[PDB]
Amino acid sequence: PIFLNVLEAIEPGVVCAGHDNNQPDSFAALLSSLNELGERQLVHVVKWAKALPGFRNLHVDDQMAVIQYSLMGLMVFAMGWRSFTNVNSAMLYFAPDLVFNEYRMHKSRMYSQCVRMRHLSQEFGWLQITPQEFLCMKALLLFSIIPVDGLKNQKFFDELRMNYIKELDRIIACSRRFYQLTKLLDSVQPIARELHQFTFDLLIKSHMVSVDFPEMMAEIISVQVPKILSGKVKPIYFH
Amino acid sequence: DTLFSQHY
Ligand SMILES: C[C@](O)(CS(=O)(=O)c1ccc(F)cc1)C(=O)Nc1ccc(C#N)c(C(F)(F)F)c1
Repeated sequence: PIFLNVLEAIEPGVVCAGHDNNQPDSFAALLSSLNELGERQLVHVVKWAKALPGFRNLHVDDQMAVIQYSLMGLMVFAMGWRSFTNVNSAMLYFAPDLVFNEYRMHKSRMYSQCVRMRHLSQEFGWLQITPQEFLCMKALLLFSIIPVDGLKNQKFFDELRMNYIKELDRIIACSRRFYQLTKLLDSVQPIARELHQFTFDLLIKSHMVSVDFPEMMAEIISVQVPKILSGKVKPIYFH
Repeated sequence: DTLFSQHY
């Protein structure tokens, strides 16, 4: 199985947040670590994406755009899978050193979104999703959000997306399975959008609440994320 | 230009 060989080969390993677990769970502390973790995971997502079958076919600018637009959804989906496999969706396993219990969920002021992410993590159990299904679905999430006006080379993107859908169907090769996985994929987007809204608001008030953003995450939040919140860049839903 | 494009 060549395509699956490649996904398994390129899958990022463990990323720590650098969180100081001896300090008390404050909002500013938890946040500052999530932001640092997000940059660390983006560095890995970029190396991953660059190594995916056909990805280098995209215009370079379209490569960078799609990674930035899809980063949140990728991180949520992979986090839900880590949660499932590590702690049976009991808690949110952002990183080995940043595991959220309920108190954290509350302290982070992200409780409603945390609850949605835990529900997603449970879906992985409720659907019996396989490691191979996980890997194809995650590869497809990179190709699931685009400018309503299209990419620089939209034809190349559509052809890649089409082939990743086909790989997901070949890894299912029942039509019930496909309905359910496409539905699970769609459920990522509303969570990512709420996180993007929370993230943008947090960055605007970050000086007031003492939350630290690495420079590159600041730029992404101020340049890319408002395209999504303004409706210029939108998810491709199946349903 | 952009910090991301320079990372990329
Ligand atoms: C609050 C924030 O730190 C913002 S951020 O990571 O800087 C970010 C900034 C810009 C984006 F386009 C996407 C994400 C965040 O969402 N962190 C974060 C870090 C790790 C993981 C994981 N795993 C997640 C989540 F997706 F799982 F929620 C979220």
